[PDB]
Amino acid sequence: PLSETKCTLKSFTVEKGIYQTSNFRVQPTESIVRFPNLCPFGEVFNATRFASVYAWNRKRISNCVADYSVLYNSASFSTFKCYGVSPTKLNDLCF
Amino acid sequence: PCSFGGVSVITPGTNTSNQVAVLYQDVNCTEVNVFQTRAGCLIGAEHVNNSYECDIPIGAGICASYQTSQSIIAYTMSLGAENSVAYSNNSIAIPTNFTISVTTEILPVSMTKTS
Amino acid sequence: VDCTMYICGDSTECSNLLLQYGSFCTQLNRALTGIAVEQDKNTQEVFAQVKQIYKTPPIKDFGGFNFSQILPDPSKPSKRSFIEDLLFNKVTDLICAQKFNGLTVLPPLLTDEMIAQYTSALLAGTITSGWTFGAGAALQIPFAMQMAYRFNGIGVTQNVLYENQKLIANQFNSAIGKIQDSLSSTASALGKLQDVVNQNAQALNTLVKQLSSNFGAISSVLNDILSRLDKVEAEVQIDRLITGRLQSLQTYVTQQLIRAAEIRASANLAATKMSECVLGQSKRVDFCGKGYHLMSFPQSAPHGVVFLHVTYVPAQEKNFTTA
Amino acid sequence: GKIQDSLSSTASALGKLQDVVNQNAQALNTLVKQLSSNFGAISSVLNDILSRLDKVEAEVQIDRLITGRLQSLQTYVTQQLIRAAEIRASANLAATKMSECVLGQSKRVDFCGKGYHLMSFPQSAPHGVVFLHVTYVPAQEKNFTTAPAICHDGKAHFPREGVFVSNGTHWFVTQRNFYEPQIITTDNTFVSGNCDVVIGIVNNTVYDPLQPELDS
Ligand SMILES: *[C@@H]1O[C@H](CO)[C@@H](O)[C@H](O)[C@H]1NC(C)=O
Ligand SMILES: *[C@@H]1O[C@H](CO)[C@@H](O)[C@H](O)[C@H]1NC(C)=O
Ligand SMILES: *[C@@H]1O[C@H](CO)[C@@H](O)[C@H](O)[C@H]1NC(C)=O
Ligand SMILES: *[C@@H]1O[C@H](CO)[C@@H](O)[C@H](O)[C@H]1NC(C)=O
Ligand SMILES: *[C@@H]1O[C@H](CO)[C@@H](O)[C@H](O)[C@H]1NC(C)=O
Ligand SMILES: *[C@@H]1O[C@H](CO)[C@@H](O)[C@H](O)[C@H]1NC(C)=O
Ligand SMILES: *[C@@H]1O[C@H](CO)[C@@H](O)[C@H](O)[C@H]1NC(C)=O
Ligand SMILES: *[C@@H]1O[C@H](CO)[C@@H](O)[C@H](O)[C@H]1NC(C)=O
Ligand SMILES: *[C@@H]1O[C@H](CO)[C@@H](O)[C@H](O)[C@H]1NC(C)=O
Repeated sequence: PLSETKCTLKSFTVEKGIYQTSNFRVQPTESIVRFPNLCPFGEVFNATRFASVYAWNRKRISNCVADYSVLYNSASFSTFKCYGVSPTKLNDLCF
Repeated sequence: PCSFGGVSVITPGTNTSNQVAVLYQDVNCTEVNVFQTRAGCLIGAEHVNNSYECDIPIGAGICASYQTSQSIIAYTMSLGAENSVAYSNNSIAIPTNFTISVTTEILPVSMTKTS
Repeated sequence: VDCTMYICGDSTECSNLLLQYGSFCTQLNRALTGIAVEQDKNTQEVFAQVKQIYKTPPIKDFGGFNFSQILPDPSKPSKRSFIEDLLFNKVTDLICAQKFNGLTVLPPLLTDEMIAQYTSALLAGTITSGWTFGAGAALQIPFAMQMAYRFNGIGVTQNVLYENQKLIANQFNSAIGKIQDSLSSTASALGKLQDVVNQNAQALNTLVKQLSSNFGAISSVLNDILSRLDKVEAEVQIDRLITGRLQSLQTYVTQQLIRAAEIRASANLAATKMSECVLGQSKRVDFCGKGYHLMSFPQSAPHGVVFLHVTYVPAQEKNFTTA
Repeated sequence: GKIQDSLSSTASALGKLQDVVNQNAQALNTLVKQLSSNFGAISSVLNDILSRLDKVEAEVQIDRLITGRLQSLQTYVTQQLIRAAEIRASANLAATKMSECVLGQSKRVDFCGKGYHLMSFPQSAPHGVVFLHVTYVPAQEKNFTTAPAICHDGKAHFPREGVFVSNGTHWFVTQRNFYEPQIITTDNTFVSGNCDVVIGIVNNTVYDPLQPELDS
């Protein structure tokens, strides 16, 4: 903690008096992920009959778990992009 | 939140010593010769009951100086030396001798002009 | 303020970007430290002009002039004159909230109990030693023979006081009493102090609330933005946070600099009064307050100082043909 | 002679000046270093962004250079203005001291330094001024019984200037800031009131210049 003062002072002779050098923050020992089915992506993405855009089908989905892996492992999909949040990261951050 | 405040290196001039006393500001002496202050967790300066003139200002009256072998100390700064005027209803003290002192006083006037 | 920790909250992603703005982070600390240093220089210049700490004699006989109001209270744990307590109650969470994000409140070098020892000394020497303690070693002089001079200062021949002493005693004491209620019954007298404290706590609130603003960024939360937005694109986003926040510091810093420069001016005004008014007797009309000035009594107040100016105001007139 | 010894080894007494010169070159330095910062743009060299990319992209990047540098000026500039006023107030104080202290004699207390002020001698210094304040400081004191007044015939006698004192026997009136005892005569004292009112009046006999002058 002394040598840092010489860098802050920018002088091999640090004259008398107190110097603020750096700030110390305690490191977090470990991570807590405390989450509280299956989501029908085989029923949505392998579905047999999509309607048109004048009467598009909407399915409110909750209370299940995301299979976000095979979304990327599908790789038969022409145009797949995620706005704001990146798709690969969205594996664990949830909704 | 973290203790924060800031690390502060209390040192006599490097010319005198290479020894320093670290002050952790506004923290508890856990998460770190240790002493607890008003201003934070101080390390490497022996607490001294003897109250002397404030020398290296730290915080909340704590002032450090190098002298006693030697070690950086920390002590409650004495504001001034103490006096009690000896005062009565008719007691007066009139100076019989005096000095003429020349006290330098220094002030900026201008600063380096730039464009 | 911790510039790195404030702008980028516990995130290296943001922290690395900050390096690309160079010395902004450091020069802010260099700026605020300049303030923070001279604050304890202000309090140093004002209060401690006296070489020694004088203390009042054990027994008080001033000729009728009650001083128990303004002198340190021997029965308080922190010895502060009865009046000063009225002040510390008026002036006044923000305790750790600011301290979350790297907004720190450093302790003033001089504890309030110390400030009350100075303003005891200055007030102890003023009473016993007259004005001479500012010019050298204090000289005990009978207080009633002090006030004979302070009349000669204002042109009233001393034979007025030696004859009117008892009367002047009561007028003094009864004047001191009303100073209590002047403070006690109205909370707006301290507005000057109260405004300073508020404006400081004001900008801090504003400075904090700036953390929650989007600044054009998708989210105000830096950790959430780093976690969800893709590193390639999220870079541009965090700029709008940094550019926004980093600017928002310079706004706050510049305010403090300007505001401190006002206090720096007000501090000298005190240090001028403290030297001229308290320690000496002022010939400057209405510098010490309306009327011919006799003496002044400093009193500490939070992040401030309060003077009690004892002044001489004539009263009753008699029309008289002159030549 | 003490002054010249002090300066001979004192670097600190000029700290006020040395700080001012520093802080400018400081912000001047920092102003320069800001020319080396990316500010988010791909490089801090102006041309090296150009020759790397086709200009319609450079128009975008050079923003983050300009937006950066332009800011860094307004930081530095707004500093100087604030710092200028700081010197500005100090310059006003110097004019006040130069005017009052040197060209006058300042009745103000501790404006010209501790002690009663006699005169000041200004001395130039780089970007500043240095006054040598010659001040009159009393030294040796003697405890002395005093009285605010002296009865003579029942009239009260008060000093014109100074105060009645006594070693322990003979009442002397003396000037205040120096001990110069003198026997008490009407030329020293004026008459007001009578012996009842004053608190602390003593008895004593105020010698008369005139009475002996008569006797022959
Ligand atoms: C250190 O300071 C002393 C005076 O206290 C001086 O005599 C000596 O030359 C200094 N040494 C250095 C390394 O500057
Ligand atoms: C923290 O500081 C407080 C006040 O000094 C003290 O009472 C406490 O024991 C310290 N340790 C803990 C538990 O935080
Ligand atoms: C100094 O003060 C501390 C306060 O805890 C006390 O414990 C210690 O005994 C004191 N030492 C002396 C010698 O006064
Ligand atoms: C001061 O007053 C007290 C109480 O009246 C008295 O006893 C004492 O002798 C007085 N001292 C002088 C020297 O006036
Ligand atoms: C005052 O002290 C000085 C010390 O040198 C001495 O020379 C001087 O004579 C003293 N005062 C008088 C009036 O003699
Ligand atoms: C001063 O006023 C207080 C009010 O309580 C009183 O107790 C005290 O005796 C007074 N002192 C003098 C000297 O009048
Ligand atoms: C002096 O006379 C004027 C005019 O009559 C009057 O207004 C004023 O009040 C008088 N003042 C005194 C001292 O009586
Ligand atoms: C006067 O007497 C008091 C008694 O305590 C002493 O402290 C003080 O120094 C004396 N002053 C002079 C001028 O001798
Ligand atoms: C002073 O002299 C008078 C007589 O002229 C005498 O009555 C008095 O007691 C003496 N002492 C005082 C206190 O004046």
